[PDB]
Amino acid sequence: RNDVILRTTTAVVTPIIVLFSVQLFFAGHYYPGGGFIGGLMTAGAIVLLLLAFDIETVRKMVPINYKWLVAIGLLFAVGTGMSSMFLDRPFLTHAYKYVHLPLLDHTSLHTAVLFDLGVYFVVVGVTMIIIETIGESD
Amino acid sequence: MAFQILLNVILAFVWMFLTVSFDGASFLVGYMIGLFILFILRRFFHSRFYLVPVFVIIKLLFIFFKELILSNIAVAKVVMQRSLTIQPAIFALPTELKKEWEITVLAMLITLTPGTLVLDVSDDGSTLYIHALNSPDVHEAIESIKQSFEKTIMEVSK
Amino acid sequence: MAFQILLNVILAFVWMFLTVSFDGASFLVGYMIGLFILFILRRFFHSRFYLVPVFVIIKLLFIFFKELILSNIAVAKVVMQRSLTIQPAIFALPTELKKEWEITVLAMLITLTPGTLVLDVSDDGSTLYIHALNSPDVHEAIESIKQSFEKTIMEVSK
Amino acid sequence: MELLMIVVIGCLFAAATYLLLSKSLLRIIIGTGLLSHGAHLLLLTMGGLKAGAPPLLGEKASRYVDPLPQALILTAIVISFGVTAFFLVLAYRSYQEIGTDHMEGMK
Amino acid sequence: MLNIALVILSLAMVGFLYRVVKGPSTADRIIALDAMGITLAGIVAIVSMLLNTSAFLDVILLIGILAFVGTVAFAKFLEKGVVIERGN
Amino acid sequence: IANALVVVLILLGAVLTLLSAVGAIRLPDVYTRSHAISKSTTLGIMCILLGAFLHFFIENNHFNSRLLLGIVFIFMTSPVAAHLISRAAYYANVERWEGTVRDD
Amino acid sequence: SLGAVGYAVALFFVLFRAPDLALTQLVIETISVALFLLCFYHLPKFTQKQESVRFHLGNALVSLAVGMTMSIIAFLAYAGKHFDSISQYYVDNTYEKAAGKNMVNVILVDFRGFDTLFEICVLAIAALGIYAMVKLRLA
Amino acid sequence: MSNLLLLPIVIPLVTAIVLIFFPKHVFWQRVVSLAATVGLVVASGALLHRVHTDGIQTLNVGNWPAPFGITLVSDSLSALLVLTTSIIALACLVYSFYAIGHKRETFYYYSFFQFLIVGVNGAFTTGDLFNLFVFFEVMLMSSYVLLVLGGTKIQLRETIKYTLVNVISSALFVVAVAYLYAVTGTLNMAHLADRINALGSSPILTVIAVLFIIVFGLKGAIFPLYFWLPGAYYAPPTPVLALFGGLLTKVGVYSILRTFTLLFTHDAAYTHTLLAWLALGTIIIGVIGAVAYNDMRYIVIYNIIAAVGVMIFGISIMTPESVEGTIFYLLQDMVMKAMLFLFVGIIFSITRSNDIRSFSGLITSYPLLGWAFFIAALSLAGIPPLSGFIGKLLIVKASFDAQLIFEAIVILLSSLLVLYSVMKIFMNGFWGEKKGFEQKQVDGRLFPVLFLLVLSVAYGIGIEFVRPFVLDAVNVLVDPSMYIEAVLK
Ligand SMILES: [K+]
Ligand SMILES: [K+]
Repeated sequence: RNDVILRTTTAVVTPIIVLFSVQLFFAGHYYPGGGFIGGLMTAGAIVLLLLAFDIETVRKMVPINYKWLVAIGLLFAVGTGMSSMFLDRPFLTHAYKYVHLPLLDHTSLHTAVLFDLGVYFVVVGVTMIIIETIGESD
Repeated sequence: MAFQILLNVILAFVWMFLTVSFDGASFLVGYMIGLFILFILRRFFHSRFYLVPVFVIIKLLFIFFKELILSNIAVAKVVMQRSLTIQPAIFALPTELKKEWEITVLAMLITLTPGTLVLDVSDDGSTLYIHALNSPDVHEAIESIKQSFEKTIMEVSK
Repeated sequence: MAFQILLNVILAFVWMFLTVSFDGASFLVGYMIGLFILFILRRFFHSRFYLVPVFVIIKLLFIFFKELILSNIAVAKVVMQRSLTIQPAIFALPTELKKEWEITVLAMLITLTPGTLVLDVSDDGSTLYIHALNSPDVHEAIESIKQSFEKTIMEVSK
Repeated sequence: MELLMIVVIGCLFAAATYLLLSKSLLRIIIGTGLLSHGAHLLLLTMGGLKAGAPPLLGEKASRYVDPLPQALILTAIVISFGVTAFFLVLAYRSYQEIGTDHMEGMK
Repeated sequence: MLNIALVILSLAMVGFLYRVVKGPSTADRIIALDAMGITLAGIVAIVSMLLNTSAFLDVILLIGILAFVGTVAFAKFLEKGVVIERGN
Repeated sequence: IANALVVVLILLGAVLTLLSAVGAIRLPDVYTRSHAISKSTTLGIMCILLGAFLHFFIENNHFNSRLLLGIVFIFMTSPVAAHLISRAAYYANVERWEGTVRDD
Repeated sequence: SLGAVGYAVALFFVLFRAPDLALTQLVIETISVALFLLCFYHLPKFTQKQESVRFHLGNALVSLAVGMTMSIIAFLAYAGKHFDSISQYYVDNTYEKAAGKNMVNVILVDFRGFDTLFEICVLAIAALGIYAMVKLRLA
Repeated sequence: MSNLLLLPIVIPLVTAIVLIFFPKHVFWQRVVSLAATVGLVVASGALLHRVHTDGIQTLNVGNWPAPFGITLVSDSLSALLVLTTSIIALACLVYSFYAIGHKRETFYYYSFFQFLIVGVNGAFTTGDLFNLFVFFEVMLMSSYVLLVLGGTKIQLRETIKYTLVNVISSALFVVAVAYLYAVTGTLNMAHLADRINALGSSPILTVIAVLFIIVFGLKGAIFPLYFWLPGAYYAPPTPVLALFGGLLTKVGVYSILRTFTLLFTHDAAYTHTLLAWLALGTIIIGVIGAVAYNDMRYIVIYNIIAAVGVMIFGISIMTPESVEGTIFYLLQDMVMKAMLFLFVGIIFSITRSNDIRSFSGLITSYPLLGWAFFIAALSLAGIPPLSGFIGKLLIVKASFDAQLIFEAIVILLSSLLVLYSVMKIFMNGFWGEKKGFEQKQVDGRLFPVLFLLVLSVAYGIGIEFVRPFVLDAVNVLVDPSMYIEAVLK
């Protein structure tokens, strides 16, 4: 009952789903897409990995628990609002921000994208919590 | 076969670093020079000078497109025909192919062939069952076609 | 180990093609995305997730530079010393290294080690003779050093 | 065109209401789904359906479709999906522990 | 023109719907739903050519990936119970 | 729209999808329908997407790579879908329309 | 059929010029139909019997009254007197004041982003509640 | 600075998020939730002093102007409701420390608590209808999970019932927002209030106002929309039930209040006579159910229904004395119903039974609890040194001043019947000889109930302290011109 064809087409189909979800996420402010559909299809790529494999194997391949993901994404959205609050502005004012981690020095981005990033992480986490909670119930 | 391609890419990097200009034209010039240099040094590598796998995977892409068009013309002349004429079959075929990548590209090629459809690759990687749409029409000629297909798949992997 | 690097490069190409901008910044973005994707798909490959060979060849480069400096400090304190003190030796060492590339990088590392010089790697790929400059000083400690060196060479190639 | 959308959301409302008033629980959740579809189509219809470009400023058209009702619908869609997934897992739990589907028999 | 292709795809979707209504086994209904989704992707492509907008191609690749994931899920369901196995 | 190739690609993909539908109706077994549906609607949808790709590439000068990745994805994924449904039907001890010489 | 209703509502969203709604609608209907099929195949095999929808006359009268009532309120509301809208500001200041060309997403995260935070909260509560219902079995 | 208005919303929210990380560490769950609830009470008191000193507090969320972004508005009534919510939440949280077992609070209990108080606190301060929708679903989703958590058969069944009803009412609020957007074109309270007052002679506004009555009366149980509430509140455990009875039905009452004092003012005669008859039916249903049952939880449930009916009848008169009376009665009734559910929980803990006919003689073993329940019963009825007197006094006076004799007599007889129900509990349970129970020392959980009782007694004594807040609340409710010139600057 070897699923060699299913596993190999999963291995070559999962990267284009992941690139498609990341491209949906990054192009949200200018074209259709956003954190919602990008998070749902990142979860769909992990769903395809769940369909090709076990439930312990996929958490071995992707070593995340998703409850911390939904908590940290909620933290990103609220912290974007708080960083808006401190500088004599109302909550979620959304000015620009430089990130030099150092990665690609002084990357100037609009802070609505980190709000979208919180949306992204909570959508991925919620969908995966639902699916792998139902899966191992028995 | 990928190590030679990576080695040609990094020799193009060394050529771009040997001058002080960084541009795609210098990358193509350095890639051509590295192609000549790897042609000189074919003895040390083990698999193959890397252009032959590139040309035969281009051959497999063209075989995919051509067998797709031929398969849909065959289905076109089966469906618009009076539909009492077909004769089904399910048959086995032995296999010499070992890795699961060549087995699935053989299966994906032979699915898209006119008159055939895969079901039950065996548990052992030793036989493949397949559903023929027309039994007396394509059962030995298309077996020669799939022998040529798996011959080309064998000579991809040397 | 090179197939994964080539696969990351062509996934960065697919990322640059998925948008309509062609620039090195988008290439680095696509390379990071492909690094994450190949970290997801580590199960299908056979050797190793490819960052560990990159870090250990950086480790071998640093070992080359450090053993070069230590070797020249050792020769500095041998030559300016009154030259009646050294004790020569030639000795064998067994070898588990199979391919000639790891054998020659072992030989090029252990030549450049303080107090050693290679002559007569055997016809069989099983033992290596070596000329020690100081016999009682470095004959078992430097043997532990070369055991650590060939251990690092073994964990380069998994 | 709004008249046709009104006379089809009315049929969605009538169907949802008829499935909610039934004896089995899965029919009730199907009616919940149809009621959600009717409400979301009603938001889109009452926002207006006059022809213009999709809400994207790259397309430089003279007039655009209204951007507000689409955002309100997308909010309502994700909220309705959360409640629907919860209520489906709840129905699964009640099938597992109680052992019946009859809604009138639930006492 | 484009309206002719929409009529032809609409009648094709009606044909796949006739196969999803009847057909004794479940597998006929599954393949009919798969082809019906792919035909829906074609309808979205042609109506995007009609509306003269490039704003719906993500819908097309989305319909493709959703159809593949749903069909492999239900094909796993017909084979020996679960769609998601338990850990060893 | 003004191109002969674009129009003939769109109409050929549409007609070939309708051929997939009448093959879904008329063929007697699950496996023959797998043949017809798989190959014919795969090539039909790729012809339609190539036509739409060429239309937006010509009369708008906009290179849309999402259509090309859709074509590659559908080509990769619809025959393996037909393979999985056909293996799922065969393992369910389902056989129709006068089985010939067939082995297990 | 509920699935077909969902995918055709997505096709309405395509046809009424709403791309984001179509994308999210397609994915959410596929997940929800998978959850309905989860809920179907674990029905208890006793007292199941697969029986049709029982016809009661009062249910049909109430349902037709509900549908025609909300239809006629929608027609009366849509076709009366009116003030126009406030979306000229959003099509005039999505790019001049915010950083965006999309307008559904800029409304969702910048102009009215205060209520997107709490739908994220609703999804979080839903996932945590599903986990809590499945795992906690004190009885 | 000006973000003080968000501190009732932001403080529990953050808290709920950081309670997700450590489920198995119940001690730190208790410590963090307790400290954050105390900070919530302090921040709500600071907000109430802020809205008392200078005017009504309006905050645009972005830097966007008043029609076009989300605006949060805190007037004096919303600040009073936030402070009352904070006090009830603190008392229910300490009762939750003593009452909820270990297994239920390893599984995210305090997170769901904090999300419920997020939902109610966000619902009392908002200036948009659709944002109010979103806060209703935050509140309702957390209430679904708090109702079902634990997973016995009873709370499974009535979670199915409660969830079904609230899904239907959520869809109805969606279609009401859709109709009103098609008529007006805006979504914030103040600007659509201005637009409705610019075309106030249209019948469709009356139809949509009646639809909002139906939605918000599905939220807070009015006749004939009450039918979900007895079984749904018979299901949950005791501090969850105290949260539900204190908070959930009273935000529908506030939404009716804001709707008919802000939005729909033209053609007032039809809407107010509809509210009057629905309120009379609600009072009659509540007192019939309170008389009928010999079960403690059902008695307190139908007292919730009766008090909601009295508040709606106070809303149905557009006089400032009736509005003042229903604000006083609203605050004390939130506090009092939370108190009475905590009493019922302590008595059930002692007796291992909920039937009044099963046990007697609790004064001889639990005197402090007995006389505390006696004072709680007399304060529920409306005896003048206690809390709920001045509210129904002003309601009765405003109904007599508008020539409604029969309805005022209905209010007074309802007060009599609710007194009879709670004193039936006291006289059959506490008095008599000892037969029903076994001596068991209670501990700890009696003290939040005593804290609520002391605050209710001090509320009844000190009306002159707590009145000028209610006077500014009345001055902004019967004049929405100050509301719409505060927001639309
Ligand atoms: K809805
Ligand atoms: K919908």
